[PDB]
Amino acid sequence: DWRVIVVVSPLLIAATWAAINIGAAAIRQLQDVL
Amino acid sequence: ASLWEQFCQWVTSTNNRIYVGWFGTLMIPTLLTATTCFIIAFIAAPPVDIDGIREPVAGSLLYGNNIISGAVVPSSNAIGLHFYPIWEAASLDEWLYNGGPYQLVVFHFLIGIFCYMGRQWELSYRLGMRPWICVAYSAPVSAATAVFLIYPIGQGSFSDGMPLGISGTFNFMINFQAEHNILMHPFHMLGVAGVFGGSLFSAMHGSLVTSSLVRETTEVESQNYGYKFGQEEETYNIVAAHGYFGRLIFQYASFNNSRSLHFFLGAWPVIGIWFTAMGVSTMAFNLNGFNFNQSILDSQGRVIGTWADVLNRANIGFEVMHERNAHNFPLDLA
Amino acid sequence: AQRTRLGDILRPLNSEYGKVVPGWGTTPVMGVFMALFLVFLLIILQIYNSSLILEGFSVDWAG
Amino acid sequence: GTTGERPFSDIVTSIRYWVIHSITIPMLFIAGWLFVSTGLAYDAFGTPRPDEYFTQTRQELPILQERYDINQEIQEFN
Amino acid sequence: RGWFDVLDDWLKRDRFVFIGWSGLLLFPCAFMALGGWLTGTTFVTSWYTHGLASSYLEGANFLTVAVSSPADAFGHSLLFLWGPEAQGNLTRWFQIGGLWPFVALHGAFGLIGFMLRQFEISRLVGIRPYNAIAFSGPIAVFVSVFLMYPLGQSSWFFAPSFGVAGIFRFILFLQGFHNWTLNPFHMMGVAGILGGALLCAIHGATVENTLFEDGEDSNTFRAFEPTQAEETYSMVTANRFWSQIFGIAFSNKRWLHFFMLFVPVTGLWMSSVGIVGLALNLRAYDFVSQELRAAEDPEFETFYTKNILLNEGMRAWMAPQDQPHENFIFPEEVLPRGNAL
Amino acid sequence: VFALLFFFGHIWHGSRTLFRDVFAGVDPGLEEQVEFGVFAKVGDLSTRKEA
Amino acid sequence: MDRNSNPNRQPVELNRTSLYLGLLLVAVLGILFSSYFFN
Amino acid sequence: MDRNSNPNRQPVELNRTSLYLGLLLVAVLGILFSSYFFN
Amino acid sequence: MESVAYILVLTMALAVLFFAIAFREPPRIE
Amino acid sequence: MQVNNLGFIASILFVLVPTVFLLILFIQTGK
Amino acid sequence: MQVNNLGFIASILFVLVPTVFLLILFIQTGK
Amino acid sequence: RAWLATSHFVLGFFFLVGHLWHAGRARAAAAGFEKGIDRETEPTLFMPDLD
Amino acid sequence: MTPSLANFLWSLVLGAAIVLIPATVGLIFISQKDKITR
Amino acid sequence: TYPIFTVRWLAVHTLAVPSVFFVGAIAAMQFIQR
Amino acid sequence: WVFWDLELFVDPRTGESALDLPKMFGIHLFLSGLLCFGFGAFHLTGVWGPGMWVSDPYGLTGHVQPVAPEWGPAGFNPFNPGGVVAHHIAAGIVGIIAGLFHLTVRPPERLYKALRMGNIETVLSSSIAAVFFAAFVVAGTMWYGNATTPIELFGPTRYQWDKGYFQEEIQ
Amino acid sequence: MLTLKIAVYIVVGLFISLFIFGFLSSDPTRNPGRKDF
Ligand code: CLA
Ligand SMILES: CC(C)=CCC/C(C)=C/CC/C(C)=C/CC/C(C)=C/CC/C(C)=C/CC/C(C)=C/CC/C(C)=C/CC/C(C)=C/CC/C(C)=C/CC1=CC(=O)C(C)=C(C)C1=O
Ligand SMILES: CCCCCCCCCCCCCCCC(=O)OC[C@H](CO[C@@H]1O[C@H](CS(=O)(=O)O)[C@@H](O)[C@H](O)[C@H]1O)OC(=O)CCCCCCCCCCCCCCC
Ligand SMILES: CCCCCCCCCCCCCCCC(=O)OC[C@H](CO[C@@H]1O[C@H](CS(=O)(=O)O)[C@@H](O)[C@H](O)[C@H]1O)OC(=O)CCCCCCCCCCCCCCC
Ligand SMILES: CCCCCCCCCCCCCCCC(=O)OC[C@H](COP(=O)(O)OC[C@@H](O)CO)OC(=O)CCCCCCCCCCCCCCC
Ligand SMILES: CCCCCCCCCCCCCCCC(=O)OC[C@H](COP(=O)(O)OC[C@@H](O)CO)OC(=O)CCCCCCCCCCCCCCC
Ligand SMILES: CCCCCCCCCCCCCCCC(=O)OC[C@H](COP(=O)(O)OC[C@@H](O)CO)OC(=O)CCCCCCCCCCCCCCC
Ligand SMILES: CC1=C(/C=C/C(C)=C/C=C/C(C)=C/C=C/C=C(C)/C=C/C=C(C)/C=C/C2=C(C)CCCC2(C)C)C(C)(C)CCC1
Ligand SMILES: CCCCCCCCCCCCO[C@@H]1O[C@H](CO)[C@@H](O[C@H]2O[C@H](CO)[C@@H](O)[C@H](O)[C@H]2O)[C@H](O)[C@H]1O
Ligand SMILES: CCCCCCCCCCCCO[C@@H]1O[C@H](CO)[C@@H](O[C@H]2O[C@H](CO)[C@@H](O)[C@H](O)[C@H]2O)[C@H](O)[C@H]1O
Ligand code: OEX
Ligand SMILES: [Cl-]
Ligand SMILES: [Cl-]
Ligand SMILES: [Fe+2]
Repeated sequence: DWRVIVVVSPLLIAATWAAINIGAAAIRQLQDVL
Repeated sequence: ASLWEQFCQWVTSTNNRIYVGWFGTLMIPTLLTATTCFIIAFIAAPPVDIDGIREPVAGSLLYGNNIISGAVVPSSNAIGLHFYPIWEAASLDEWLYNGGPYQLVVFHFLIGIFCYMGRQWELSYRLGMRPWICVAYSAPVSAATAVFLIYPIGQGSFSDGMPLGISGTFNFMINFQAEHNILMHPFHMLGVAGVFGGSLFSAMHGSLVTSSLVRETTEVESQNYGYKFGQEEETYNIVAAHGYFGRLIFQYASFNNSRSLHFFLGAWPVIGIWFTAMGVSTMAFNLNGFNFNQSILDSQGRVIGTWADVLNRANIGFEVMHERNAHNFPLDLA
Repeated sequence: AQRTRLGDILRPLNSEYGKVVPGWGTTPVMGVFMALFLVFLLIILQIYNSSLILEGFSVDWAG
Repeated sequence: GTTGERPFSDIVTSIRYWVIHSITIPMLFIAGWLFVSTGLAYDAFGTPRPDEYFTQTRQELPILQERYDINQEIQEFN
Repeated sequence: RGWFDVLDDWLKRDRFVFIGWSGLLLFPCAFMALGGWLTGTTFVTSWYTHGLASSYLEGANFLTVAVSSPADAFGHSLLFLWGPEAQGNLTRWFQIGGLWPFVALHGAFGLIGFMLRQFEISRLVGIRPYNAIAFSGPIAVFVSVFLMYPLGQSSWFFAPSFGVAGIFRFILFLQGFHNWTLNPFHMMGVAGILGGALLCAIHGATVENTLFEDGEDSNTFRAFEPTQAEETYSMVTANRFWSQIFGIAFSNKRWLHFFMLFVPVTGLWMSSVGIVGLALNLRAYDFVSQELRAAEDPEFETFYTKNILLNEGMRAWMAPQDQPHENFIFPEEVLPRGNAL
Repeated sequence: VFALLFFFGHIWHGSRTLFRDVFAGVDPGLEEQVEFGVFAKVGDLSTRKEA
Repeated sequence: MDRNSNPNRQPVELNRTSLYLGLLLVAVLGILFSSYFFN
Repeated sequence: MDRNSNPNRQPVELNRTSLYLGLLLVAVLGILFSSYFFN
Repeated sequence: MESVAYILVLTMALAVLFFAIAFREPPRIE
Repeated sequence: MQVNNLGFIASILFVLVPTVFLLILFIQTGK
Repeated sequence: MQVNNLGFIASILFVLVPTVFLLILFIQTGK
Repeated sequence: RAWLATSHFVLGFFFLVGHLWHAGRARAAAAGFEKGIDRETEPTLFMPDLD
Repeated sequence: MTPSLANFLWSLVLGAAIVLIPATVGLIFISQKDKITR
Repeated sequence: TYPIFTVRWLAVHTLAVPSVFFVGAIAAMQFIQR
Repeated sequence: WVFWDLELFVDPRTGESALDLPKMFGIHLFLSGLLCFGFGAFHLTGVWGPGMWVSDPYGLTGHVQPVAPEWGPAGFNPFNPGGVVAHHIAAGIVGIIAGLFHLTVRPPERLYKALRMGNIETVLSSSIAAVFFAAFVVAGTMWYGNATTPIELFGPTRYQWDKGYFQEEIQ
Repeated sequence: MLTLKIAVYIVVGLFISLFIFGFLSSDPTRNPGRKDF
């Protein structure tokens, strides 16, 4: 439903913003642990 | 060296088996008077016209009561807040019929327990202790004062005081719920937090100390014999207790300071009982618990019931049946 | 220790104290049987609780 | 005393934490707000809206009475 | 290095939140219980089971929200999501009170997990498992009150609802229908809980007021080292104080701390026994001697008989709304009531 | 009622069985083992992080 | 067959404080349950 | 004034044979007088 | 006569209190 | 039978009181 | 009062039996 | 009347508690043991046993 | 094969597949990748 | 050089994320008119 | 009590008393299985025994009678006495087989150490567990009604009153 | 009743006076600590 898209969208923005701002450090922690 | 000085030294003596003190010179006669009159009344007192409508209530064992049902009945509603000693009655039987033993016992009890608090301070002073055990004892004192003095004063009658008995106590609580919704009063909620948490923390501290005792005994003897009265050394490892508890929850939710822990243990139930005492003391002036009756309405305006509405139905059931012959007018104003 | 005839006859049944199989032994098969027993308990519970309705019979005094 | 993880005081006083949480916490807050204000929650949990407790055909409580067939009772209750 | 040992290594690591083997059952179960309660109190109605609004969404507040018990019609059905009632429909499962058995059963398994966590951490750290034993009181209460009481009754409907005012309703219901205050088992429980509070307050206060002067500051809290070998307060001074104030005093600290566990725990166990009695309507409702006498002697009144009357009033005035499925139609004229009021 | 009480018996006797070595109390040590962060594994003296 | 002395016998003890606690417990339990026994 | 230990305290003894004799006496006295107590 | 039972159990409780206070095990520093 | 309603308490106590006296004395012998 | 005719024997024994147990144990301590 | 009476009863009670707190502390501090018991001169160690 | 029996068997299957199996696979994988070094 | 993602991070998010979601939802409800 | 020191109770290699608790359990489980099978197959079936109390759903014709085992899914209806007979035959057989295994195969080292198999208190702990499980089960089947709790012997149940069971049948 | 009233008044007055004159008689000095004040 449009309502589900509207409700899920800020969640997607939050996740993608955090992933943009942490991901290289996240990738480095991933490589450091294989 | 004077005789008054000798008496003062004896009264304030720390070598008496039971400390007397100046507060004790009042505590002992008042509490003894209250105990004697209470035991005699609980066993043998004739029925008391509590509600002042000439409907005496049997409170004593010899009049048909058991231990659970027996009580010293509060003084008649006709007395209200009037002072009713023995010498204001035309006969001891009139004194008994109108609930004089209740006034005598409660007044002497109240004086005695305030003196007990003062006596706790006094002995701490004579022993060179810190002085605040009496502050913790002021919580039950406040609660007892609330039910025996403040609530009657606010309601206008010693007949509304808590009866001196088990079933009498339940009657008091039920009537109190019916007229004040004490369950929905936040101060009672803090009292319940105080007592549930006091028991929780008592169990937690006891269990953590008992779990962390230093090995001192063999398996054939009580571990309590691993402690010697007066020993220098600690009998349990607080570090082990903190390691366990800070792994049970998280490191920062656990005390490593016994002084901070024992403060918390003292403060939590004491504060909770202060709140509940003040709650009973303020519903004495009819500032009752939360009212959420018909708070939720649908769009048309019809009432959607909540659990508070069902509680209100229970309260109305209690209210319409209480003191079934004492009300002549539609509103229970006190 | 006093010897009796019955004790001597029953001696070899109390003669393997503390003997074990190195390692994990029959633990996996044991876990399988335990899981099956849990499933069986769930089945009979749910039949009794009327959350699992089978054909042929009714959980009722009638049958 | 330290189990290996970064201390919370070091985390919440840092620029990168707040750069992320200045968006994440508000986005969650608005996601919940929208869950309610679009009427999605009513549909999801079946909670009556303020004008659906009572219908034209029913002025009393819709207390469930069937043992099993509750889709039907709740439909007839509307 | 076998896989089991490697797993037991990772699960028992020293981290901010210890997990352990118990955590595999404590954490998902506790999270299901807590999330189910928050979810139900925020969004879910009791309209179809109780005829009540029970969530924030319908306008209830923290005091009046609840995960309400399921409708009476389901009996003791476990109301699984896939069960024959909801049949996998999540919305219907919410509307029939399916969250109540969800919260209760995940909470029961979460409590089992917490006790297993107590045992596991006790064993790892090397202490005696008395904290785990103490916690048996709370589990006895949870099992007796939330499982065995409704199991003995007609349905989960009469189990307490997970809410402030739901619990208050359950309390008043047990008063009016069971005369639960008259029950000796409850009385022993009251004695245990009040005595536990008393012991907590008096130990805390005594320890704080018999502290040794171990520092120069007025702030006495800084005068304790966790590793110090010496007692931080005088047990001899405390003993003399209480011996001269109260007549008796603790002289063994080990017995004192055991007593602090024993009292509240024993009280919870005893109250649970009484609740188990109430599951079957085995109530200490009446004193037959006093009922027979008041029946024969209309001048005879006690506080007990008065409480009996109060209970009859509560029952008659609360039954129709509290048990809406029974269709109790009690016309105004049959409702018991005193004069005027 | 008996079943309920026998639940306590189970926990009591299971605890006594599993904690037999500490029934009379804890070791005179335990000043280093129960500390936080000192070891990788809670209770394992062979996992000291040395850091 | 002979009757040998068992070495597993241990003395039992109840100190005076335990006596007082137990007596008070029995007393208060009687106080509590007497009314229900008489009914 | 001090509380001094009294030196006149003596142990009391009841051997097992005396226990059996006394128990049989109490038992048979009960057997005898029970019928008269019930009347 | 149930009154006799009640008074007797109450008296036992009070007498136990008296003996526990007047004749307690004296705490000693060892 | 319409027996003395006090016969049972009397018989029980008549036997149990001296019995406990004897048991107390016997069990403490050797202290 | 029409009490339970077994209440008196029950209350007496409920108190006296554990009482004698305790007394026996206390008096023999130190043998 | 309810507001004023309830408020001032509560304040009166908590100020009685404050009186006890400061009066006991003032007494102990004047006497010199408000910070705790001195280990060397603990008074109970020089007092005879109660029994 | 009643619908209630079908749903029970599915509950077994999906409990195993949605909770136990993904959980033990994740736990084994993480315990192996993050081994304690003695 | 602390790790970013740990067990503690997940323990914090599993609770914090739905909590802020629910707080926003309950905030929205404060404005629902009957 | 008097002849406490039998050589059966001492470990032949050492000098101290010792019970092989795993083998003990194997013997006792095998005996329990034999007894369970016999009770189910002879007593309840009436092959050699009186049978068991069976009644009409309304408790009017209660009588002891041989009961044939119900081997279908209907054997798990708690109101079917044939289910009780089948259980005792089948659980007796399974206990026989399990006792045979427990008489032949030693416990794994992992389990011997983890459950403290050398300590008899472990057996008390687990036996108390099994016993309270059984006590909960018997309390429940007594309260809710069972083929093994007929109403002519223990009285009707509260649920028969709640549902007006007999009132419906009388009408 | 007058005799009883006078008796009670005498007893209470004596106890209250004993309290007051006791706490007036240098009570701060009656402690194990500093007693100069
Ligand atoms: C340790 C964690 C744990 C535990 C003990 C429970 C326990 C329970 N849950 Mg919960 N649950 C959990 C985690 C847990 N849950 C999680 C994390 C979620 C979120 C996804 C849920 C979501 C959830 C819902 C939505 C519901 C429950 C319900 C229940 C109850 C019924 C369970 C049942 O009958 O399933 C039986 C199933 C099993 C025991 C698993 C299978 C066991 C066998 C051995 C597996 C067989 C092998 C299999 C067939 C092979 C196929 C694999 C596949 C690849 C094909 C029970 C109290 C119900 C409830 O509360 O009712 C009110 C319910 O409706 N659970
Ligand atoms: C005619 C007459 C007499 C009329 C009376 C009629 C009447 C009303 C009768 C009722 C009387 C009655 C007793 C009824 C109650 C019955 C009842 C409910 C019984 C419950 C029994 C029971 C099995 C309960 C289960 C839970 C339980 C075990 C409770 C016990 C509660 C309890 C005793 C707690 C402790 C209370 C207490 C006063 C403790 C003080 C301890 C103490 C001396 C602390 C001081 C102290 C602290 C320190 O920190 C340090 C360091 C030291 C050194 C130290 O010392
Ligand atoms: C309702 C009743 C039921 C009871 C239930 C509760 C139990 C309470 C009983 C507690 C009393 C026992 C104390 C024992 C006294 C002792 O050992 O020494 C007694 C000593 C001195 O006796 C001795 O006197 C001797 C005299 S002479 O010099 O030898 O001649 C001398 O050696 C020295 O002074 C001293 O050793 O006395 C003191 O210690 C000073 C005063 C003690 C009395 C205080 C009051 C007692 C109770 C009143 C408080 C209110 C109570 C309210 C209701 C209960
Ligand atoms: C929601 C949370 C999720 C919960 C689950 C989380 C993970 C926990 C895993 C479960 C614990 C397993 C039990 C103990 C281990 C064990 O048996 O030994 C592990 C053994 C021995 O290790 C082997 O041991 C061998 C030697 S020997 O066995 O000692 O001889 C050695 O050679 C080899 O290298 C070594 O691998 O290894 C195996 O045989 C692998 C299979 C293990 C079988 C599991 C038992 C139960 C399975 C059936 C249950 C059904 C599933 C449904 C559940 C309801
Ligand atoms: C106001 C002036 C003083 C008057 C006080 C009068 C009585 C107050 C003291 C009561 C003595 C209790 C003795 C218990 C037995 C006794 O001697 O205990 C003394 C005991 C001593 O402890 P120890 O540490 O010395 O013992 C350690 C080990 O040896 C234990 O085995 O202390 C406790 O255990 C405290 C906890 C129990 C506290 C019980 C309080 C209950 C109060 C009474 C209940 C009311 C009943 C009345 C019904 C009508
Ligand atoms: C055969 C049919 C019936 C059998 C009859 C025998 C019954 C057995 C009864 C045993 C009595 C148990 C009591 C002994 C008590 C006793 O021995 O003292 C306390 C005792 C001291 O333990 P220790 O480890 O120090 O052991 C020292 C030894 O001397 C004890 O043997 O510990 C316990 O037993 C703890 C559990 C009971 C604790 C009870 C304390 C509560 C007291 C509160 C008083 C009530 C006031 C309430 C007010 C509301
Ligand atoms: C407070 C209100 C009530 C108080 C309750 C306490 C009541 C006191 C009761 C005391 C019990 C006395 C018995 C002890 C008996 C006893 O101790 O054993 C015999 C005892 C042995 O005396 P010794 O000088 O050898 O003392 C050794 C010590 O171990 C004794 O303390 O001598 C006597 O006491 C002689 C007088 C009684 C002899 C009685 C023998 C008759 C037995 C025949 C059996 C009857 C069969 C008849 C068939 C027809
Ligand atoms: C049920 C269910 C489920 C689950 C889910 C979940 C798990 C959920 C979760 C949820 C959650 C988990 C949520 C949360 C929330 C929370 C909240 C709602 C919060 C609140 C808060 C507050 C309001 C507070 C306040 C305060 C205070 C009081 C104090 C301080 C200050 C402050 C302000 C902070 C599933 C899917 C499986 C299935 C179906 C059913
Ligand atoms: C550790 C224990 C934790 C276990 C609990 C965890 C969650 C378990 C959820 C189980 C959900 C079962 O829910 C059930 O699923 C099956 C299949 O999806 C559905 O089944 C339906 O669709 C499938 C599609 O193939 C059909 O084959 C089936 O006949 C039909 O009824 C049910 O309508 C639904 O009610
Ligand atoms: C030692 C410390 C101090 C102690 C000194 C106190 C001694 C007691 C003096 C006052 C006690 C008697 O005080 C006297 O009591 C009688 C009660 O019969 C009162 O009498 C009052 O009531 C009576 C009857 O109830 C009426 O007849 C009378 O008209 C009225 O005045 C007097 O008004 C009062 O003056
Ligand atoms: O006195 Mn006792 O309870 Ca106080 O409110 Mn009004 O008054 Mn009567 O009525 Mn409700
Ligand atoms: Cl009333
Ligand atoms: Cl009026
Ligand atoms: Fe402490």
